[PDB]
Amino acid sequence: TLQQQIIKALGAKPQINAEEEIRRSVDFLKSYLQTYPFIKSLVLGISGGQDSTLAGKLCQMAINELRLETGNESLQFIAVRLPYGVQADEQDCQDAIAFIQPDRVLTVNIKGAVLASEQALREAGIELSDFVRGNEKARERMKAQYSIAGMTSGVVVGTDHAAEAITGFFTKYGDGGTDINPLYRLNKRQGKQLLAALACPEHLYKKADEVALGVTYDNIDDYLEGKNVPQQVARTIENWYLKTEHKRRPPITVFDDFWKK
Amino acid sequence: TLQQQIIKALGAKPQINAEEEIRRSVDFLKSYLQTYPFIKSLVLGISGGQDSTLAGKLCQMAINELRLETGNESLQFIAVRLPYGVQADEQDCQDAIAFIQPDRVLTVNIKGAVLASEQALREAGIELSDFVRGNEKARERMKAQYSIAGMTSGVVVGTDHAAEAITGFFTKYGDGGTDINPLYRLNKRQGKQLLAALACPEHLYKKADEVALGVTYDNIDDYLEGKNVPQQVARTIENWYLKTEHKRRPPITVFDDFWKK
Ligand SMILES: Nc1ncnc2c1ncn2[C@@H]1O[C@H](COP(=O)(O)O)[C@@H](O)[C@H]1O
Ligand SMILES: Nc1ncnc2c1ncn2[C@@H]1O[C@H](COP(=O)(O)O)[C@@H](O)[C@H]1O
Ligand SMILES: Nc1ncnc2c1ncn2[C@@H]1O[C@H](COP(=O)(O)O)[C@@H](O)[C@H]1O
Ligand SMILES: Nc1ncnc2c1ncn2[C@@H]1O[C@H](COP(=O)(O)O)[C@@H](O)[C@H]1O
Ligand SMILES: [Mg+2]
Ligand SMILES: [Mg+2]
Ligand SMILES: [Mg+2]
Ligand SMILES: [Mg+2]
Repeated sequence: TLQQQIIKALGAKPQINAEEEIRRSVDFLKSYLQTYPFIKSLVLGISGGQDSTLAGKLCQMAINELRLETGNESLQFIAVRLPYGVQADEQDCQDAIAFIQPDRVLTVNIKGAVLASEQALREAGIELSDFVRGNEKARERMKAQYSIAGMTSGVVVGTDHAAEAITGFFTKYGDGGTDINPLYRLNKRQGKQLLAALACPEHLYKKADEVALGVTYDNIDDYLEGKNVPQQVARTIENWYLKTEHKRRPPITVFDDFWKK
Repeated sequence: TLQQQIIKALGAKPQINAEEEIRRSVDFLKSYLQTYPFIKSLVLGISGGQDSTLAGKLCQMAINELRLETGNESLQFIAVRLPYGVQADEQDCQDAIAFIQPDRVLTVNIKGAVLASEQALREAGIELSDFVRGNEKARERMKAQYSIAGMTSGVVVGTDHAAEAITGFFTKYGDGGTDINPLYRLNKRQGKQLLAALACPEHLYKKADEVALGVTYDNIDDYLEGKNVPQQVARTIENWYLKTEHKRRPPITVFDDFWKK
């Protein structure tokens, strides 16, 4: 079935072992850095939400272990705060930072750049809708992170996971534009499982997308776990998947044929 | 050999038929638009250089033919000028536009946005090198094009081809961040062949990268055509290819193993 094919493509499992998955992600990050020794930093945008809090903790753990094992003091995890003006859940971001205990935290306000981009487009004749402005913000955040990685010999860590990949619920070349994604394979509730195992404060992942999707995260997680969900729900999820295949593949060329089916 | 594997992966051929390749690219663009009818525009940044001039002409031809065939007057090709302040070869851009005869030309000056992004980074403690600033400009151009595509129901056309893909000579999520690439498979001199067949003014592609690469475009084209080049030259090209595999694949996950070889 299509459900079977999607589960296989995203690497999702019905149940996972929290600590075992924590080690799988940490060891992954450590192995990559030992294979490419010129990389001295891991860069990640912290939003105060579940996914970035989890990824952030895993990144710091990876660097902490590599330092002790190799003695290389130049390695570091750089957490990046990218507020648009004044961010609402700022206190949550502070709590997330306290939990992660990052080596370094840089704060870059993207408002000025976004307004400038919009002014240039307006003068040319293009006014943006709120939806498009949202993607523009996601792309400015990508830009900031890559400029930081470029000056610190680092790579940009992404928070993409199975529950977001299946619906293509990310901005193309926005938060989707990253170098390495240690959470890929996990669904939403499983991410909470890892945070619980890390003793993360409950309020940082205890409830917050479901509006635009037409399905809840529980529907998506159940689907990814191979469960039997209402047919109408399955069709909605599958429609999103097929519609967004372009977001999970490199630019289309004359050799591609996936879009012909 | 590695040369054989690379040629296969990029789809390059020793010799091509100019008109036949022109039709292959145009028919490709037309087929995609007929498969996804919600797409009403093709968006492409025009720089006055060889690659964008070629891609631009092919895009306009595709739209011209689709309009006559379907009668749909809402379809259009949008050429986008994205100068950083005052562009040097501006006259060449004007000549390129005269050759392409685009339905619409929008001019968006990216200088304001780039300076704003740099100011935000500077205040946080990050000063950019000229190289990194260059990538930042490429990413702001990507941002502008996607905002335009978002408001015009369009897709972003890329100019990536075999001679650039082999060395990864493009900005990750910059000019490399596109939706559909009609030139993919062609080497540099072959691109000139297509322009000659289209009667493009010679000065628009007659000579202009080779500095940073350590090899000339003729070395790269010869390599892609399966020719026997000096071993030192082959090793340099192959080094670039292996080093930039991350640019030609989606973000790295725990399931990938290409980087382990
Ligand atoms: N306010 C923010 N500050 C820093 N990073 C952000 C911000 N908002 C989004 N991000 C990053 O974008 C990722 C994707 O967010 P989301 O769009 O909610 O899936 C998060 O995991 C963060 O890494
Ligand atoms: N079917 C498609 N094939 C290739 N690119 C597309 C397609 N549908 C949408 N896009 C591109 O993806 C963008 C929407 O992605 P996002 O900005 O992430 O919401 C549109 O502005 C187009 O540039
Ligand atoms: N000045 C510019 N104006 C508009 N598009 C640009 C500009 N410079 C670069 N581009 C776009 O980026 C692509 C890649 O350029 P290149 O970095 O020279 O390989 C070109 O084919 C254009 O589509
Ligand atoms: N070996 C690698 N694996 C994954 N990402 C990398 C690697 N080498 C470089 N990068 C990323 O790609 C960027 C360089 O690409 P560019 O900006 O196109 O010159 C660096 O700033 C890193 O974010
Ligand atoms: Mg969020
Ligand atoms: Mg998220
Ligand atoms: Mg150029
Ligand atoms: Mg080019």
